[PDB]
Amino acid sequence: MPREIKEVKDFLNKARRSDARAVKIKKNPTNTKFKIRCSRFLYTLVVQDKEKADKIKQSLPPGLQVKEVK
Amino acid sequence: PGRGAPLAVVHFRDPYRYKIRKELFIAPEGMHTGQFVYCGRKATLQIGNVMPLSQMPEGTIICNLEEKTGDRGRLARTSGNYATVIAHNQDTKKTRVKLPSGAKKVVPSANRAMVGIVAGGGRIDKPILKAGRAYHKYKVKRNSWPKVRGVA
Amino acid sequence: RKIMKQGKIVIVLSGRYAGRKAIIVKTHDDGTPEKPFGHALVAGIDRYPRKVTKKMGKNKLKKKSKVKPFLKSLNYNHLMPTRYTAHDISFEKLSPKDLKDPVKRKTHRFQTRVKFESVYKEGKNKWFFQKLRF
Amino acid sequence: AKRTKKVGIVGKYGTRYGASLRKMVKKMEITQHSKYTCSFCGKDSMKRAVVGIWSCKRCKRTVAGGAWVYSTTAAASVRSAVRRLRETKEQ
Amino acid sequence: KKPVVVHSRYRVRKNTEARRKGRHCGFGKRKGTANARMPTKLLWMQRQRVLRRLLKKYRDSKKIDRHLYHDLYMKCKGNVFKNKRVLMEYIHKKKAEKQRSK
Amino acid sequence: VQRLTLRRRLSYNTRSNKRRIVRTPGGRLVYQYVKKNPTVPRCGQCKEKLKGITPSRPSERPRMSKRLKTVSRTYGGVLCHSCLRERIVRAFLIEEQKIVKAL
RNA sequence: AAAUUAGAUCCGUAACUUCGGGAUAAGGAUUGGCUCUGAAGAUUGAGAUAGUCGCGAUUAUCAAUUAACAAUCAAUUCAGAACUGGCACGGACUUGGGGAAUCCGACUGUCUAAUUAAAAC
RNA sequence: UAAGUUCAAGGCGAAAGCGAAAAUUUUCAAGUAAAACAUAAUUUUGAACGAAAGGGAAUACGGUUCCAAUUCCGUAACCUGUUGAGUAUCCGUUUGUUAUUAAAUAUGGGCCUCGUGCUCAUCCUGGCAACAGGAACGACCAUAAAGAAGCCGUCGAGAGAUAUCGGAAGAGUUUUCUUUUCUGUUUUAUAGCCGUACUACCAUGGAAGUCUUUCGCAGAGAGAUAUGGUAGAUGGGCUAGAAGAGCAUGACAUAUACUGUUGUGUCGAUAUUUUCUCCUCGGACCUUGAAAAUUUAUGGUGGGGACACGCAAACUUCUCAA
Repeated sequence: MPREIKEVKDFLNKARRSDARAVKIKKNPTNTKFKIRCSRFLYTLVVQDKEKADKIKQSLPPGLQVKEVK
Repeated sequence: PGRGAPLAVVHFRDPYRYKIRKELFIAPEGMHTGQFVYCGRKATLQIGNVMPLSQMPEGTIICNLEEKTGDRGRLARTSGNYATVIAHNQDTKKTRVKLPSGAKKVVPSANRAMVGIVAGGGRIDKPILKAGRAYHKYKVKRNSWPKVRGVA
Repeated sequence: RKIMKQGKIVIVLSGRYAGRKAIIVKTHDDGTPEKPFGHALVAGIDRYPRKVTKKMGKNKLKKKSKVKPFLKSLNYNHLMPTRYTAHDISFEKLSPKDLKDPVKRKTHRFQTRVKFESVYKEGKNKWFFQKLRF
Repeated sequence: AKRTKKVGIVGKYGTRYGASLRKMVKKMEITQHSKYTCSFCGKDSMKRAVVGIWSCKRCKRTVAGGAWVYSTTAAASVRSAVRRLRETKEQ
Repeated sequence: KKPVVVHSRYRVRKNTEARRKGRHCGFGKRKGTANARMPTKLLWMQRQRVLRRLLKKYRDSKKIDRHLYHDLYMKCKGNVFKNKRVLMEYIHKKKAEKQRSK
Repeated sequence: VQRLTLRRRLSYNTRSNKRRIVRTPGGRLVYQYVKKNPTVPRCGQCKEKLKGITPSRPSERPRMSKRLKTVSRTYGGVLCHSCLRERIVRAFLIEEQKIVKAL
């Protein structure tokens, strides 16, 4: 997967897209990944702090689909 | 390959078209990359200019001589071989040259030759020593064989 | 006697301006410790003018006859000097070493155009504004 | 040390071909594989690519030479002879 | 899925361990030539590297200078030195023979 | 070890099945096919490689940027910087001999 | 036909010779197991001397090291010795008999697929 | 495209057809955001076939079947073509602001009530350089390069494999011994990063008391050593893919009752002259080791665009989308 946004706002910029159909949220033991699914590519935002990770689980577009993987 | 004399790639400009002509020559010995070649009637006598056989002095050693005029280089063009301007006959315009056979032929005097011996001489003094090295000689030439004798 | 003096038209020999012609504005003969080698600040031409014939009228005329310069401090080993000296370029008064700031590389390189074309007509330094197929 | 008393470069053909043709080819087998001093920049770097063509590793000049020797003696007697006809016929 | 057959490396590990102590390395146990068992070209190449990285260690520490370095570099190819200890011996006395004379 | 098989129907060893052994996330030991070696352009007379240009391959260069194929100066991806000034001074001292031979 | 020799280490090696050779000439010695011993490397070397503040943490350096500088670490090969058994030890296997000449062809090469591989080509 | 082949009317032959290879052939072939007292510049070897091993755009993993998988499924990419969108030109004046400025790759000039008056100006920048960055005049000519290459060797690098030693999790032997013996202990393509093997280069500077250097020689007043830079991200490590994914080893739980789950997946260091690649540097040769489509860079004359008081742009060599 050829992309990864190391910045917060340029990940959320890739949420309000005509594509960007889904955010497949994974919660790892040390961080949460926010893997947003545009046409090609998919785009991971690794956030480590475990608490604004839920502040960026909100402030997403509403109709954007969100998975939460098990 | 096959030809034991080196060749030289010379780049002239075209006088009527707008490109660069790329001529293969047969190398005068001493020709080197980056040097100038002058071809024409008013060529100075130096290796390897090519100029008509009337603008030469007598005894001048030449190679790549035209048999008939304009026919682009037909005589003394193997490795180590040359022709010699014997003597003009000033009008009737027929130079006599001496050819690598020993034979002495009369050319015209408007045809061209390049000054100098040809490079790559003299190949033929090394023994081949080796049937497999004559194999290699001839596999870039033709099927003159291991020539089995007819008496066999 | 000393060459690479002030008004001498040099030839750039290295780096994004190779082949261009250049006057010299100010010479540092013995190496200011930032660039301690022998160098000089030049003022040359990036984009040459183009020829005008009599048939092209007025704004095809002014379009072929612009000049784009440059301003570059260069080594003495990356220059080739000529016999030719620019003469009526006489107002290099305020261009010493203030081309570190970016906006005054543009209030000056524009101000080398107000003189590199005032000497284009009238035609002086005719070898300077020729392309010279290097 | 010295490894061969007499053959030199033709011990590689060793006991092959007869002593005269080994002796004969050795003269040519030394001058080819020699490094001649380059007559364009001065270094001992004028080696032979193919038969008749010699080139220099620095300065990048290829010349047209002899089969084994860089310049033959039959061709330097032509470069002399041509310029003493050039001295007469020019001026 | 029927477990794999045990293939034990116990026996070979025991004889590699004996043959650090030199247990089966004699003239009845040698089948390659001494060049095939240990290549002289590899042997002389590691020696020539041991010596050359010693001499760059001494020259660039500050110890010897260029003129002794090159004289020993050329002597190192040769057989004046077989180890790095005899080269360290030789350096240790041509600095004794030198600063005495200097 | 896990021995390998070829995944293309070219079973011979030419210059266009260049392959490398890979381990995959299933612990697999599979073959990956290598394409051909990218090279840089040469100087117009040195026959020495140029610098400032990425090593490219003749189909890849449409899908490369401009500045990935150029240096930035005159004769950029064509000649060395040294062969360039060998021409700038030669194109000047010859065209200045042709004024002192005219006057 | 078969047997003999055969690995490796060491010593030694004639007639002739196109000085390359012949030559692995010939001729001999050594060889297992077990306990040690020697030699052949790499990488950081290793830093000695107030005490502010409370030896502790913020806390020094030109060089001389040196003649095994000291530990770590790394592979493997080669020489030596002592003891030790049915001399069985290159313990299987892998693996040359040698020499004195005569004739022919110089050599490596090629040939009669299915009777001739040669001195024939 | 090769070696070559089939045909094309010069021809020839009673013809078949040359077990021709035609190279035949008045303009036999091209060219035009297409012209003027010929529209006007140019080229003839026609043509096609001939490589499932040469050249040549783009993909990998995990899963799945009674039978197919680089093809299905899931997942993550990529190429080609055609459209669309975003995005190299958001000024000094004067709005927020008395000038100082702020919106702002962003002016200068001269005077003028200052100027809003007048006038000038944007086909990009940086570095001494080697060269660099997200883009920053493919419309033809010209030149150069890539494609593009043999055989024997080779220092170095990485990969794969094998082997050592530790840790976690199982297994095998146990009369006796054996901190034992074994097994597995994984990370694709694609891509963002940082670095390196070695090589070339650049700046400084000027070398004999010659020095740098290789296993080897090789190199230097045609510029060595030295110190600092550039390039080749050769070939590797971090991150993304990677959903304690997936996978594999393994502890339970749940009957076919149409399934959930806890843990592991960690260190170090060998030598692979014997594998594959990458880089270097050589040698033998009266033997010098393919061609074309395809592709790019540059250069050239014209011609195209662009104007500040701001509206823009961009077959746009940039980013994305359909």
